[PDB]
Amino acid sequence: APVRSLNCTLRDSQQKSLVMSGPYELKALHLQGQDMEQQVVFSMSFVQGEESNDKIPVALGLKEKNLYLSCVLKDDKPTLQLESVDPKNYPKKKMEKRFVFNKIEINNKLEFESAQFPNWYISTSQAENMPVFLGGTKGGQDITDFTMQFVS
Ligand SMILES: Cn1ccc(C(=O)NC[C@@H]2CCCO2)n1
Repeated sequence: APVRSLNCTLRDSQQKSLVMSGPYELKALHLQGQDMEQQVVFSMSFVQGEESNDKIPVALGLKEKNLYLSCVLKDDKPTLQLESVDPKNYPKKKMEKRFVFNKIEINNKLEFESAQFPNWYISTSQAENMPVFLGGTKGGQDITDFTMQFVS
């Protein structure tokens, strides 16, 4: 039938929120109070792909926008971008692989592994107001763990 989706926000494990600074830019910063209205709301779709008890394939679109997180090669490294799509055709159950993330439950948080690029994860920096990016380890100094808030 039709792909199922949920509206949500994400916070990294240092409790930074995500905000849209540009058509193709997401940043992470500490936020509280009225300024939380600035956070990005995602539509998380539950898409086709390999699934296990703790690992579920999803796509992450911006709520009511034809923009999705996707993973592509840039300068011979997996990179994260926002990509526009035809709004008549998305979301769909069979999302192209570059749009798919394995949502992994680990230690009461979530990680988002690229389905296209194994062991590359949606990441944030510890510094304030830096771009979200794809980080090719869950060990060192990038933040790869998140919590989800489910939104009306
Ligand atoms: C205009 N600008 C400067 C830096 C960036 C950037 O890194 N964009 C990518 C991130 C990953 C997902 C969307 O934003 N864009």
